[PDB]
Amino acid sequence: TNTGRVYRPKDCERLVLYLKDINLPKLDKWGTSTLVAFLQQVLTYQGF
Amino acid sequence: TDIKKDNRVTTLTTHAGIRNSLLTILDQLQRCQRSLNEFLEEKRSAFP
Repeated sequence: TNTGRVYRPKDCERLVLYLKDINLPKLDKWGTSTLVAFLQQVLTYQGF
Repeated sequence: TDIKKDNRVTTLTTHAGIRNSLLTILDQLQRCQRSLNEFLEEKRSAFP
């Protein structure tokens, strides 16, 4: 589209990513997982 | 049922990805034909 390339679910309307486990990924030595930081980026800014 | 809701003819251009629904329904009907071969030969042996 306009304003940058985008992803859209094929042949459906509401794609659902069902993440199985959230406690289980790995901290670094400060306390911040890159996974939960990435999903924070997505659920706040709708992109990456 | 959704055609019963809106009967404007260009709504089939704008449904929720009907193309694979139609092709898969056709393919499953072809397969139940291949299942019906045996019963067809039964009725052909019935009436000459």
